[PDB]
Amino acid sequence: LKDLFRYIWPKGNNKVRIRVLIALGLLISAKILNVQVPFFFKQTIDSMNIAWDDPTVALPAAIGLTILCYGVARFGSVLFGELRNAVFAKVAQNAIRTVSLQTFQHLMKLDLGWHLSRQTGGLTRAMDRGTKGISQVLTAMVFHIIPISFEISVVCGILTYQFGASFAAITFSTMLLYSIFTIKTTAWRTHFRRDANKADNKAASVALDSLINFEAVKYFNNEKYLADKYNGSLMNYRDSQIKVSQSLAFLNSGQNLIFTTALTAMMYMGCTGVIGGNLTVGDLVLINQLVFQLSVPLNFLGSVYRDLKQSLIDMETLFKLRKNEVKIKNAERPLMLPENVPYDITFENVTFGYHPDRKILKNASFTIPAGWKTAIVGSSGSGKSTILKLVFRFYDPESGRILINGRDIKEYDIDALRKVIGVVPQDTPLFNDTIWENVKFGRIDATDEEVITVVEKAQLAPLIKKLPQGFDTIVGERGLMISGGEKQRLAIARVLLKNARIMFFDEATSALDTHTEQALLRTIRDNFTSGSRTSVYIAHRLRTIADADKIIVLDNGRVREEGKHLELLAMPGSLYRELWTIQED
Amino acid sequence: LKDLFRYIWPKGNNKVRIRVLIALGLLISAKILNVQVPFFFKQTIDSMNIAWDDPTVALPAAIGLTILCYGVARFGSVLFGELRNAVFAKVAQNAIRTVSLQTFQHLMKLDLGWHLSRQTGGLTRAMDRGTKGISQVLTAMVFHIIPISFEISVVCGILTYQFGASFAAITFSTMLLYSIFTIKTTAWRTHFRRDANKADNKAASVALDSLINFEAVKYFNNEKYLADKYNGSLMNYRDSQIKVSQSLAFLNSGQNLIFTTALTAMMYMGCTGVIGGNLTVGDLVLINQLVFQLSVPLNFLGSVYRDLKQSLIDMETLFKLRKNEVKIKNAERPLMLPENVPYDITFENVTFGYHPDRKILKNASFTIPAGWKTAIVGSSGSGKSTILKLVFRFYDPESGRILINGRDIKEYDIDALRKVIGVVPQDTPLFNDTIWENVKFGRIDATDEEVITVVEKAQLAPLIKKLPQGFDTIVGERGLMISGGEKQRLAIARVLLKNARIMFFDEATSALDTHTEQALLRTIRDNFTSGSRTSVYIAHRLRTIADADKIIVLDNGRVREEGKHLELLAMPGSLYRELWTIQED
Ligand SMILES: CCCCCCCC/C=C/CCCCCCCC(=O)O[C@H](COC(=O)CCCCCCCCCCC)COP(=O)(O)OCCN
Ligand SMILES: CCCCCCCC/C=C/CCCCCCCC(=O)O[C@H](COC(=O)CCCCCCCCCCC)COP(=O)(O)OCCN
Ligand SMILES: Nc1ncnc2c1ncn2[C@@H]1O[C@H](COP(=O)(O)OP(=O)(O)NP(=O)(O)O)[C@@H](O)[C@H]1O
Ligand SMILES: Nc1ncnc2c1ncn2[C@@H]1O[C@H](COP(=O)(O)OP(=O)(O)NP(=O)(O)O)[C@@H](O)[C@H]1O
Ligand SMILES: [Mg+2]
Ligand SMILES: [Mg+2]
Repeated sequence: LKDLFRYIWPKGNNKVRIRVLIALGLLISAKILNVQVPFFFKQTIDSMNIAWDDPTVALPAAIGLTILCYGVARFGSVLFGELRNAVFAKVAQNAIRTVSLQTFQHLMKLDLGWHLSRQTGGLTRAMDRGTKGISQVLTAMVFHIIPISFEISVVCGILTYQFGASFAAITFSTMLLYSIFTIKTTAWRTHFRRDANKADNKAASVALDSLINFEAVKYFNNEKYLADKYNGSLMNYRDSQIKVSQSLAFLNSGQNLIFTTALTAMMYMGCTGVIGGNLTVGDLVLINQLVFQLSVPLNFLGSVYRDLKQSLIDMETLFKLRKNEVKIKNAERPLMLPENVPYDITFENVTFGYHPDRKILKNASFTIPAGWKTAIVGSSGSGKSTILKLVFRFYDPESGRILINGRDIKEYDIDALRKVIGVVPQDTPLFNDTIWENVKFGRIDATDEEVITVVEKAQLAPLIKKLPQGFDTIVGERGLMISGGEKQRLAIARVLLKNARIMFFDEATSALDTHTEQALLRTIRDNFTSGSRTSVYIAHRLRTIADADKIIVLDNGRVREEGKHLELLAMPGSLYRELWTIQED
Repeated sequence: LKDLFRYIWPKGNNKVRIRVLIALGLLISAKILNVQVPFFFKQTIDSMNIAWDDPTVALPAAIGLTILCYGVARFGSVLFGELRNAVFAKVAQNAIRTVSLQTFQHLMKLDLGWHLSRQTGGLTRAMDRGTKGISQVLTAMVFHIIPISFEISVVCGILTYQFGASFAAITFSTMLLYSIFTIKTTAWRTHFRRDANKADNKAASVALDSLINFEAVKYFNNEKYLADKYNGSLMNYRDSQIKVSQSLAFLNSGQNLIFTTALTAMMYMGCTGVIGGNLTVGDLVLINQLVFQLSVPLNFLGSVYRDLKQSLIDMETLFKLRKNEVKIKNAERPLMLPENVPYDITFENVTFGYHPDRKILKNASFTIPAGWKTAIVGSSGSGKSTILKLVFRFYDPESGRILINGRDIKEYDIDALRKVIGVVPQDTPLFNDTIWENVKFGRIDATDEEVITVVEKAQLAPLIKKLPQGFDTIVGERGLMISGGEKQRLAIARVLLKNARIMFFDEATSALDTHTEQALLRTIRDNFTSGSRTSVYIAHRLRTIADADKIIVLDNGRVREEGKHLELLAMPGSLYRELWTIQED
C-alpha cells in the first residue's frame, strides 16, 4: 500500500495532488452532511410531537424548512460522494495507465532467463489481476473504508459529547470487541484464502500449458489426464472458497451481533435517560439512526468487499514485476559503435552457464572476422546459439570478454549494439497479424517497395500469389497457420529488411528444400557487397557452408577446429571430416 | 442469464434445488425481519413518548422486551443474510467448477482451425473473466438485486395499506421516474462501457503477442513501437473508464435525488397527517426508516456493482466457448480398428483446403502401405503436413476419402484412431515441467524403466548425465530452456513410448547433426520388427529416406511421382532426380 501512494501522491505534478485533496474535501463534507441529516430528523420529530388542536391547520413553515434541509443534506451527501468517485476515478485511471506502461517497459527491459523461466500467460494474468486489484483497492479505500472510519470517529465524538460518557464507554468497548473478533477470525480465514489462491493459480497453469500444446495433447490422447488434473485443482479451489465464504458469514454475523448489542444498549441508556427527564424521543431517534446508517454500510461493504486482500496480493505481485532486477544494463559512460566499418567479434577466454551449476562454454576463445562469412558447427547441445545470444547480449559471461572492434560489448549501448546485429533464430514465433506487418517488423520506417523487394528475394512471391488475401493472410497463433519453411523465409525477410551488418543465421534452412535453400543463399550472398556484412551461419547441412571463409567447429563448449573447408576435410583426425563423411554417404 | 439458471437449477440432482430453495427462504425471512424491525422501533418510540412523573422510575418490562425484539430482528436479518450467502456459495462454487470443466473438455474436443485462429491467452482470459463474472452475477443477484426487489415490493405494499393511497401514488410515480431515468442513462453509458472493453482487450492482445515474441521483439529493436501501441490502447481505455465513471456518478446522483424527493414528500404527507390527528410521530419514524434502510443499500449496491454488465458479457463469451460447433465427431455407429494387423492408409480422390478460398490438395490419390517405410517429399507449401493432419483427423476433406484397411476413417472412433497413430510434429512445444513428465506424456501408464530405455534409444542419456538435475530439469516456456535437437529427441522418445503402429515423422531430424541423426534412425528402424509398423517420413534431407520402400513426391497439392529411390533417380524428367542433384553438389 506504499507504491500505490507513490502513484496517487507523487513528487511533482501538483495537479493530481490537488485532485486528491479535492476528493478528500468532498469525502469530508459528504460524511458531515450524512451525520447532520439525523439532527434535522430529530428536530422535525420533536417539533411535530406537540399537541395540535385543529386538524385543518396548515404545516408551519419552520418544519417544512427543516424537512427540506433534511432532504437537501441527504442529497448533498450522496452528491459529494459521487463527485468524489468521479474525481478519484480520473486519478486512479491515470495511475493504472502509468503502472501498466511502466511494467510493460520493464518486462521488455528484463533479461531472457527471466522470461523463459516463466509462462507468459502467468505474466498477463498477474498484470490483469493487478490492475483490477488497484481499481478495487482504491474504490474501497476511498469509498467504503476511509469514509466509514471518519464517520465512526465523528459518531463516537457526538455520542460522547452530547449524551454523556456512558455511550462513550459503550462505543469504545464495542470497537474493542469488534477489533479483537475480526483479528482472531481473519487469522483463521487467511488459510482458506491462501489455499484457494494457490489452487486457482495451479488450475490456470494447467489449462494454459494444455491449450498451448493442444496438438501434443491430442497427438497422444491425454485429454482425460489433464482434465482430471484440472478437476482436482478446481475441487480444491471449490472447497477452499466454500470454507472462506462460510467463515466470512460467521465473521459478519458476529460483527453485527456485537454492533446490535451496542445498539440495543444505546437504546436502553437513552430510554432510561428519557425516564430521567433529560433526553427526549428525538434523542433516541437520533442515536439509533446515526448508529444504523453507520452500521448497514459497514456490514454491506464488509460482505461485498469479500475480495480485497487477494487484490493486495495481486497488486503486490504486479509491483514486484515492476521492481525486479535488470542484469543487462548499459554502463555509466556508454560508447557508440563506429560509423562505417565492418565489425569483428572476438571471444576471449569466455566461460558461461545459463545456471551456476553447469558450464556450457569452457574457456572458449575465437575470432569472427569482418567482411567474411564464418560458419559455426558442432554436436547438438554444444553451445552454438549460446554464442548467438551472448553477442546479442541477452546474457553476460561469468569470466571472459566479448570484443567488437577491440572494445568489450559492455562499453556499448545495448540498444546501439542490438541495432547492427540481425538474427534469424532457431524458433521463429511470429505474430497473429498479416504477413505484411510481420515482414515490416524489421524496419517499421520502411517504404512498402522495400518490403516487396525483400519478399521477392526471400522466395515468397509465389506463396503471395497463391494465397487469395496476399499480404493480408493472418498467420494465426505464433505462425501456425502457415508452413515451417514460410516462417523461416519471413524471418529471413525481416532480417534482410533490417539491413544490418552482423547477420546471424541460426539454422535458417532447416525446413526449406534444397532448391529453395540454394536459391535463397544465392540471393543473399549476392545482395550485399563482398566486404560489408559479417555473416555467421549455424549449420547442420554442411553443404550450405562449404563456401565459408572460416569454419568454427566446437564440441562440449570448446572450440576444437578452425579453418576453411578443405583445410579441415583434407586433414586426418578432424571432426568436420567425420561429419562430412557421414553426410556424403 | 439462462444457462446460469440451467446450472443452478438443473434437471435431476434435487440436492442443489433444495439448497436453492432454502437460500430463497432465508432471503425471504431476512427481508421480513428487516422490514419488521422499524415497527418495533415505532412501538418503543410511541411508548416512551408518555409523560414520566418520576425520574427514578425503572424501565417498564414491555419496552425493554420490544427493544430486545428490535435488536433480535436486526440480528436475525443479518444472520439469515449470511446463512443465505454461505448456502448459495456452496451452490455457485459447484456450478463454476462444473462449467469450467465442461468448457475445458469442449476446448479439448474442438478442431484445430478453431485453436490456431485464436490466441490461447485470449481463451484463458475469457475463462477467468467468465468465472469471476459468474461469481459476481450470483453474488449480486442473490444478495443485492432480488432481496432489494422483494423489500421494495413489501415496502410499497405496507405504505399503501397502512398510510393510505397517497403514499402509494408517490411510491409508484417514484418507481416510474427512477426506471425512466435509469433506462435513458444506461442507453448512454453502454457506449463508453463498450469502448473500454474493446480497448482493454486490444491492449491485452498487444501485451501478450509481444511478450510471447520477446526474442523477436529485442532482435529487431521494436520495444518502443509496441509500448506506444499499448499506451494508445491504454489511453483509450482510460478516457472511456473515466467517462463511464462520471456517467455513473450522474446516474446515482439523479437516482438519489428522485428517491430523496420521494422521501421528503412522504415526510410532509405524514406530517400533515399527524396534523390531522390520524398518524403519530411513530408513523413518521417508521416511514422514514423503512425508506432510508431501503435506500442506502440500493445506492451503495448500485455504486459498488459498477461492473455487472461486463460480467454478463464475460459469462456469455464463456458459454459461447461452451456452445461452439464440433466439426470432427464420431459417427452414430463407430467401429473400432482391427486387433493385430499392420495398417494401410489410402487417399482416394481427396481435395482439401484449410479455408474455402484455397485448395492445398487438388485431387490427391495414393497408398501408404502396411509394414513398409514410405517417405513423402516435395516443395514447401506443397501439402505434406496437411496429409499428416488429415489422417489424424484434425480436419476432414471436402471431397474424397481416407481409408484405413478399406474403411473410411469416419466410420471409426476418433479416439481409437488417434491411439494407433504416433506423430513427431514439425513444431514441438513441450510443457514447463521436468523432462520426466514430458517423456512420460506418451504412455502415462508406463513403468519408469521404459521411459529410461526409450530415453537411451533417443540418444538422450549423455544430456541426462551432463545436466546436474537429470530427469528433473525444467524446460521452461514450451521447451525454450533446452536445445532444438533435444526437443526433437524428446518428441521421438514420446513417440517410441506410445509404441504405436503408424508412425509419422514430420521432419524429426531437422535440428540434429548427421551423427546423431543416423544413430537415431538406426536405433529406430532396429527397434520394431520389419513388418509391424507403418512409417511415413516427411523429409527434406533426402539422404535419410534413401532406404525407403516407397517415395511419394508431391507438388502443388498433387502426387507427381511414386516409387523407390533408384526407380526415380535413374529416370529422366524426375523431380526427385533434380532434388538429389542439387543435394549432391
Ligand atoms: C482515517 C481518518 C481518521 C480521521 C479522524 C478525524 C475525525 C475526528 C472526530 C471528530 C469529532 C467530532 C465531534 C463533533 C462534536 C459536535 C457534536 C454536535 O453536537 O454537533 C451537532 C452536529 O454537528 C455535526 O454535524 C458534527 C459533525 C462533525 C463536525 C466536524 C468533524 C471534524 C472535521 C475534521 C476534518 C478532517 C450540532 O447539532 P446541535 O444539536 O445543534 O449541537 C448543539 C451543540 N453545539
Ligand atoms: C423478484 C421477486 C418479486 C416478488 C414480490 C413479492 C412481494 C409482494 C409484496 C407483498 C406485500 C406485503 C404487504 C404487507 C402488508 C402488511 C402490512 C402490515 O401492517 O404489517 C405489519 C408488519 O408486517 C410485516 O412485517 C410485513 C412484511 C411482509 C409480509 C409478507 C410478505 C410477503 C411474503 C411473500 C413470500 C414470497 C404488521 O404491523 P402492525 O402495525 O401490527 O400492523 C397491523 C395490521 N395488521
Ligand atoms: N490454418 C492454415 N490456414 C491456411 N493455410 C494453411 C494453414 N495451415 C497451413 N496452411 C497453408 O497450407 C499450405 C501447405 O501447408 P503445409 O501442409 O504445412 O506445407 P508443408 O509440407 O508442411 N511445408 P514444410 O513443413 O515447410 O516442409 C501452405 O500454403 C500453408 O501455408
Ligand atoms: N535457459 C537454459 N537453461 C539451461 N540450459 C539451457 C538453457 N538454454 C539452453 N540450454 C542448454 O544449454 C546447452 C546448449 O544449448 P544451445 O546453445 O541451444 O545448443 P545448440 O547449439 O543451439 N543445439 P542445436 O540448436 O540443436 O543445434 C544445452 O545443454 C541446452 O540444453
Ligand atoms: Mg540452437
Ligand atoms: Mg510441415
